[PDB]
Parts: sequence; structure tokens; C-alpha cells
Amino acid sequence: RFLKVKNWETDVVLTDTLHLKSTLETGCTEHICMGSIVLPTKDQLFPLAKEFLDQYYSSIKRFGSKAHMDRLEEVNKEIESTSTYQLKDTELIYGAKHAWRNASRCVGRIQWSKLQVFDARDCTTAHGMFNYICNHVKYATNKGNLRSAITIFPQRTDGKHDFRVWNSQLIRYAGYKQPDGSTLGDPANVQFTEICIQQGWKAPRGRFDVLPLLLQANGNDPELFQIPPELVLEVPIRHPKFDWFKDLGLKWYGLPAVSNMLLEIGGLEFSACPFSGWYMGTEIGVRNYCDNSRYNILEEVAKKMDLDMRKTSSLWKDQALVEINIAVLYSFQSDKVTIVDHHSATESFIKHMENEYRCRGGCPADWVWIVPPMSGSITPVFHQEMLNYRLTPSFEYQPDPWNTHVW
Amino acid sequence: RFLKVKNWETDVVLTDTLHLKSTLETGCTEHICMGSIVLPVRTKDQLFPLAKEFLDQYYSSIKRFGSKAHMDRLEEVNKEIESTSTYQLKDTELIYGAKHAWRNASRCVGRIQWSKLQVFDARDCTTAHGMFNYICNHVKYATNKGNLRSAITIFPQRTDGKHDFRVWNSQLIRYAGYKQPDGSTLGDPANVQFTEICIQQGWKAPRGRFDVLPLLLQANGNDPELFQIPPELVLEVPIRHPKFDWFKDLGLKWYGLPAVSNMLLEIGGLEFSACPFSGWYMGTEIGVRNYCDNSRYNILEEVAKKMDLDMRKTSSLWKDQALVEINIAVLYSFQSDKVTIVDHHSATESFIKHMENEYRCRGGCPADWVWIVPPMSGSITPVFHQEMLNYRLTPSFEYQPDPWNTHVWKG
Ligand code: HEM
Ligand code: HEM
Ligand SMILES: CNCc1cc(OCc2ccc3ccc(N)nc3c2)ccc1Cl
Ligand SMILES: CNCc1cc(OCc2ccc3ccc(N)nc3c2)ccc1Cl
Ligand SMILES: C[C@H](O)[C@H](O)[C@H]1CNc2nc(N)[nH]c(=O)c2N1
Ligand SMILES: C[C@H](O)[C@H](O)[C@H]1CNc2nc(N)[nH]c(=O)c2N1
Ligand SMILES: [Zn+2]
Repeated sequence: RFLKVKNWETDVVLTDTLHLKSTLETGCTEHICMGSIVLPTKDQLFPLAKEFLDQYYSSIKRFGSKAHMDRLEEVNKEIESTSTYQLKDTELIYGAKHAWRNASRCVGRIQWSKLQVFDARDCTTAHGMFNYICNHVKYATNKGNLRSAITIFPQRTDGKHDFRVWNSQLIRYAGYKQPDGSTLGDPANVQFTEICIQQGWKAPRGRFDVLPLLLQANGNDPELFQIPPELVLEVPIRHPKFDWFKDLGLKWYGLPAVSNMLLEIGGLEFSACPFSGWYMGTEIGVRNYCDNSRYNILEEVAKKMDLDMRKTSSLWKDQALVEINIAVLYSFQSDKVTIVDHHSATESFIKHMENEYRCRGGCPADWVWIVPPMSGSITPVFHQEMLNYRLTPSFEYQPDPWNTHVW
Repeated sequence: RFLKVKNWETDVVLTDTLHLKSTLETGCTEHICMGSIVLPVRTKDQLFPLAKEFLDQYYSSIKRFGSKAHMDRLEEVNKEIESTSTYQLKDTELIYGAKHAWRNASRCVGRIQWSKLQVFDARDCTTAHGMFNYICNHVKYATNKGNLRSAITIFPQRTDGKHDFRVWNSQLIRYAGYKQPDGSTLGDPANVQFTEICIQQGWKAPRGRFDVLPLLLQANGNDPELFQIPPELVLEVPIRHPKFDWFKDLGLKWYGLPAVSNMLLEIGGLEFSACPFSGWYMGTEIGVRNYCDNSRYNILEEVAKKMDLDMRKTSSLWKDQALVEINIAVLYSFQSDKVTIVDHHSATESFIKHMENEYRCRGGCPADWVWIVPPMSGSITPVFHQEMLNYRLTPSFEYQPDPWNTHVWKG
């Protein structure tokens, strides 16, 4: 019941006590593990608030203090009165940072406490949302010196007044299906790229068209907004050895800013909370260029390299896949844009792990997502046993707006 | 209760109904997932239900469920349990359990071949020499001059646990590893402990970087004995690279037969503590794990040095670059000597087909994603985007404590 994890490369053993403060469920049972599955009222609300405020006041060395119990009462009362409650600013920040801290699938959590939190809870319209988002993008980009950020729109009320950013990331390239059969732009975004046009977006029908923002305030019909191009830092992709690479016409954007998750604090639900950090190299090169259901340029790169694409056993995909990721990292670093390689990130995470076990008694971690999609076993996370469980505050998935929105 | 796994690359959804036949525990709960953790004497009391379960399965598969043959066999097994406290498996039954133990191995990416497994019944074996003999014939048959064949040799089942047969080796064929006084390691670092054991058991170690370890065989719970596999039975492949001519000069070679010999085979409540089995290598086992892992031969750097890589910052991906070349070489050498091998793209492609087939014809295929995904180039193999369900089915291959930790020394 006080669980142990072993690193099989270093023999190091940590003891996880933090898991006993877990609350939500995993999907697994004693009969069947689901680790590889991608997606598994007033009386409900107060125990949740107490749990949060209890952990909040503990973290500031004021557990069971006057201030603590005061607030606990203050919140208890407001719930009885208003059927919800509002977070103090200090609690908001704490909640945000800890949702990142508890994000078991995020390899990048070593930075967790450095989160810049933008309180956008006064926002009332899509135009308002657009402004807050532009400000978030500008601050995070910082001319290439990326800083982590989250902007938080009003919490859910009765579920009919949901704030939502429909885009999955603030910045992503359009994908359009083609007359011949294939796909131009970015296949992952094809459906959304449609929904945008269905809302009256005029697509330049290019390969790298920055998608418009589709913002929904107070449960209203969502509106389209174009991010000022001067706020979208892009990197042209070239290889440091191969000069034909540039002719592939590749670039990628500097700012990964996930916008579709729900942020849960003290039982309050923030359905619009776009957050951002910086890219790990493989995210763009392994996943975004080379996945079959994506840019799938592997073929082309290997052809330009004149590799024996005849049998799998030449490992030409592997060879190509490496060069591509070499280029991505090369390009970003050349343009002074923050990026991290998978070796650096995973090492950083193993250190963050030792820290968390040491000063918190554990660190929920999801090995299926922490191990990079290339060169897995030569990164330190591979031989690292991990324990996965759900702590609060948390980022949760939520249904896509176009499947819910009452028009 | 039905469960759906989706494939996120192809949107193909499958439905698992087989997980309901699962009995054993996973280690997971609703509050904690342990899917990334590596590790998890029996009385007549629990034996017959375990036996009945198995025999039911068997007779179902041969389409004789409820038959007189089935009922008599249950009765027959029953009486033998109440009289002898255990029971013997018919040969048909032994073969079935063997194949299914493999078939149920949720970590095995190579299960597409499961029904084609040569089962050698060593249940008449009584001594270590007897074991050496059976094992030698296994290696010879399985190797087959390089055209590898799956096989397993099953030694006497456990009785009171005081008379176990065990192969003390983790695989039948493995290179020695020697710790040096300067803290460096000569040979395969994976095997240092086992090497010391052998040496202490009287093994004259040549102390080279590729010495094939002796077998250490225990029969009937007696102290284990050393035997040397005849070199002519040990097929080895010198590793060269198809474009880099300096790669041969690294002096590397690897053996062709992966034969794991330290697992326990469970069938019908019976426990076969010595059941060495073998198939053929997936390139990445040797090329990523066996050479490049930091706690193995660690030639990663030396290969990168000779490729004149920018080994200063990791951002050059020199490690990844050297890794791929080392796997290219491994596949190249094995194909060049006509020794059976499979690359990780081929293996995972086949597993996906196997898996899909299993869902249709069997209603599921237990699979451990953490182990099925290859140790390099993960997301460019089809398994990466395949959701999987992991659960435990018997017959099964189980882990078991190293015999040196649990053995009682006669002397
Ligand atoms: C600063 C550098 C950061 C890096 C390098 C990083 C890296 C990653 C990576 C590689 C993944 C796997 C995602 C995939 O492969 O699709 C991930 C997931 C995730 N990241 Fe981080 N991240 C960073 C910052 C942040 C920040 C600022 C937040 C939130 C405040 C965050 C929260 C999350 C969450 C919640 C997930 C998983 C979402 C899910 O469950 O699907 N990360 N991250
Ligand atoms: C014939 C070609 C085969 C291939 C290509 C293959 C491939 C693999 C690979 C790559 C692993 C990963 C192990 C690791 O990386 O540590 C594995 C695991 C495993 N294989 Fe197979 N295998 C084959 C045959 C067999 C046979 C003949 C058996 C049994 C009769 C078997 C049973 C198992 C079991 C039980 C595991 C899990 C190891 C564990 O639980 O620790 N495989 N297989
Ligand atoms: C629908 N599947 C859920 C899903 C969520 C995902 O979230 C990815 C994610 C989330 C936050 C990030 C923060 C920084 C960063 N560099 N990457 C980040 C990546 C990614 C893939 C999938 Cl498949
Ligand atoms: C306790 N760790 C379990 C473990 C099992 C292992 O078994 C590997 C294994 C087992 C069966 C195999 C069958 C065929 C094959 N080519 N490789 C095979 C490889 C290897 C490493 C570890 Cl760490
Ligand atoms: C901690 C971790 O689960 C462990 O090192 C596993 C990870 N996945 C693996 N997968 C395979 N195929 N072989 C292995 O040895 C391992 N090691
Ligand atoms: C099927 C599998 O669970 C799914 O593809 C996961 C695997 N691991 C992943 N890991 C990361 N970091 N990102 C991903 O999108 C995925 N996809
Ligand atoms: Zn699990």
C-alpha cells in the first residue's frame, strides 16, 4: 500500500506515498489494465472545495489556522447561497500550477511552478476572448524566448453558458481534402478546417494556413477571429547537412498552445483555459511530419536521401525519421526559438521525478506518454517504472464543442 | 460487459469479450495503474477447479465439450488429485497448454506464430545430464542451420516445490560478463551475476568479450551442474555494416537463437519450473537493447565516434543516429548469413494483423502496450497508435525468483 518504483538502468528505488491522496479513477481494474487507452450539485461541490482549500492552506503552512477555517466557512456559505463559489486569485494560481503539476502525461512538468497565470474571469464576449488570447500569445512567444502561460476564462455555471475555444491549439495549420483523394495542409485538422469554412472562413487553401480562432463566450454561437500574423512566430525547416531539405517547403510554428482541455479546481470547471509551453522536438518531427495520419513526408525525405526504400529492413524510415528531427531542432535553435530535445526533456523529467518523490512523496506518471515516440529505450524514462493515478486539480479532456453546442 | 479498443491511425474499432474469461490479477486498481511496473507447493484444495477450467478449455478447442471423453477425463483427473495430490497431463493437453501459454503472452509481439511451436516433452527427464541432453537437442533442432524454428522443451512439473527442475541460465545462449577491478565490465554487463555464479561453481572462464556461458542445470531439486554446449551447436553471426567497413573492426558478433529459460510455465494448475523456449530475434532486441542500452555493451558512443558525429550536445541526435546504424548492421549481418531475423516494422505489422484476427476468432488478444511497442522508432510502427487491453489468461508464462535466491544447498 506504500508503493515502490524501480529504475532498471540505475537500480534506484523510490517509494510512492502520494498515490493514497488520489481521488478520481484510472479506468483499470484488478482484472484488466487500460494504460494504453487514450480516453477513458451543492452537496457534490463543497467536499470538493474543502479538499482543495485543505490542500491549499496546507501548502502555505497554515493548515487549521484561523485564515484557513475562515475561508472554509466563507466558501461553505457562498455555496449554500449561490450554488457555486469564486476562487481567490491566490487559489486560482495555485490551482493552475497544480493541474500542470499533476498532469501525468506531461513530460515537461519540471517547470510546473513557473506558470504565468492570466485571470480572464472578467471576460464576457468572444472579442474579449480574442484580446486575452492575443495577449497570451504575445507574452508566451516573447520573440522566441517562450514562457509558459495559461489564460482562464469564466468557470462553467449551468453548462449553457460555457466558454469554449473550439480550436484544439491556438495555432494550427488548416488541412483540406483534395479532388484526387489525398490531403493538403494538415490532415489532423481537416474536420475543424471544414467547421471554420462552415462559419464563413475564407481559406487561402495553402499548405500552412494558420487557422482562425473560433471563440465561444457565455454559451453563445462562436465567432471567427484572425490571429495577427505578426504574433505567430514560425520557423522555416532546414537541415544542417542537407541543403535540398529547404526545398521541401516545410515550416512549423513556435508556440504549442493547447486550448481544448477542461481545468478543474476545487470542483469548479474551467472549460476554456488555453495553456502553452514550448515544443519537444519529436512533437513536430516524429508526430506532426511523419505519422501516417499527418504530413507523412517520410517517403519524400527518404527519396531525396536516395535510401533503399525497397524493404523495411533497410530501416530507411528510421534513418529519415532521425534526420527530420535533427532538422527541426536545428532550425528552431538557429532562429533562437526555445525547443527541447527528447534526451534533454526525459532527463529533466527523471530529475523532476526524484524531486517530487523527495519533497511530495510521489509523482503520477503515464509511461505510455512520457516515453518519446522515437529512440525510446535510449532515453532514461524507458527503464523508469512509473505509477499512474489521478490527482486534483487537473486538466481533463472534454467533448468537442460542435457535438454539444445548442445553436 | 464488452470493451472497445480503437486504432487512432486507421479508426478501426475492435471489441474484446475475452477479458471476461480472465481470472488472475493485473496489479492495477481503479485508483492506481501499474501498467509500467515490470514485476507483479500448491494443495489439492485449489487444484481441481484449476484443472477443470483448463480441461474445459481444451475440450472446447477440440470441439468435444461435454463429451464422454471430456467427462471421463475430468473424473480421471479428479481421482488422481485426491489420491496423488497432483496429476499428469496427456501429451495432447501438454502441447495445447504450451501453445496457449505463448498465445496468452500479452508482452509478446511475435505471437502470430503461436500455433507453430515444436513441443519437446522432457517429462521423463531425471538428471542434470539428462537435461543437458534434451537442451542440446533443442538448440540443434531450433537453430536448424540458421532457418530458425520455434520450440519449447518441458521438464518435470513441480511436486512439493522441494524437487524443482530449473535452468539457472536466463537464456540457453548468453555471453559472459566479467566485472574488472577498475570498475569496468568485460563482456555482457547483463550477465555479470550469473557469470560469477558459474565461476564459483568451477567454470573455467576464458575471460573474453564473447564467451558463451555454460549451462547450469538443476534436476529434482538437487544442486545444479555445469555443462558446456558444444560450440558447433552455437550459431553466431559476426556483425558488419553494409556501408561502413570499419564496423567489422569493432569485433562484434551475436548468437542467432534467443531461448528464454527462466520462466515458469503454468498449465491446469500444474507448474513447470523448467521450460526453456525459443523463437527468433527481432533486430531491435540485439541492436537497441543488447548493444546500445547504457547498462549493456554500450558501443553507442564508439559507433558515434567513428561516424564522426557531433557528440557534444544531445541536440545533434547522435545517439539516435548511431542507434539506427547499429540496427541496420544487425539486420544486415543476419540476412547476409541466412540466419532468420525480423525487423521491428515487419514484426509490429504482423502483430497488428495477428491481433485483429484474434479479436475476431477469439474475441480478444491480451497485449501489454509498454512491451509491444519497439524500443526505437515507436510511433512509425503501427502498434504505437493501437489501443490495447492487458489482462492475464491461463495457460501462461510467469516470472519466478532466481533459483540462487531460493535454493536449498545439498552440498
Ligand atoms: C514547457 C515545456 C513543455 C513541454 C516540453 C511539454 C511536453 C509535453 C509532451 C511531449 C506531451 C505529450 C503530448 C503529445 O505527445 O501529444 C505533453 C502533454 C501534456 N502537457 Fe506538457 N509540456 C510543456 C508545458 C506544459 C504546460 C505549461 C502545461 C499546462 C499548464 C502542460 C500540460 C500538459 C498536459 C495536461 C498534457 C497531457 C494532456 C493529455 O492528458 O492528453 N505542459 N506535454
Ligand atoms: C518466433 C519469433 C518471436 C519473436 C520475434 C518474439 C518477440 C518477442 C519480443 C521482442 C519480446 C520482448 C522481450 C523483451 O524485449 O525483453 C517478447 C516477449 C515474450 N515472448 Fe516472444 N517472440 C517470439 C517467439 C516466442 C516464443 C516461441 C515464445 C514461447 C514459447 C514467446 C513468448 C514470449 C513471452 C512469454 C514474452 C514476455 C517476456 C516477459 O514476460 O518478460 N515468444 N517476444
Ligand atoms: C484526443 N487525444 C488526446 C490527446 C491530447 C494531447 O495533448 C497534447 C499536449 C498537451 C499540452 C502540451 C504542452 C506543451 C507541449 N509542448 N505539448 C503539449 C501537448 C495530445 C494528443 C492526444 Cl491524442
Ligand atoms: C523482469 N524483467 C522481465 C524481462 C523479460 C525478458 O524476456 C525477453 C524475451 C522473452 C521471450 C522471447 C522470445 C523470443 C524472442 N526473440 N525474444 C524474447 C525475449 C527480457 C528482459 C526483462 Cl527485464
Ligand atoms: C520500466 C519499464 O516498464 C521497463 O524497463 C520495460 C519497458 N518496456 C519494455 N519493453 C520491452 N520490449 N522490453 C523491455 O525490457 C522493456 N522494459
Ligand atoms: C494507442 C496509444 O495509446 C496512443 O497512440 C498514444 C500512445 N502514446 C502517445 N504518447 C504521446 N506522447 N502522445 C500521443 O499522442 C500518444 N498516443
Ligand atoms: Zn493499468
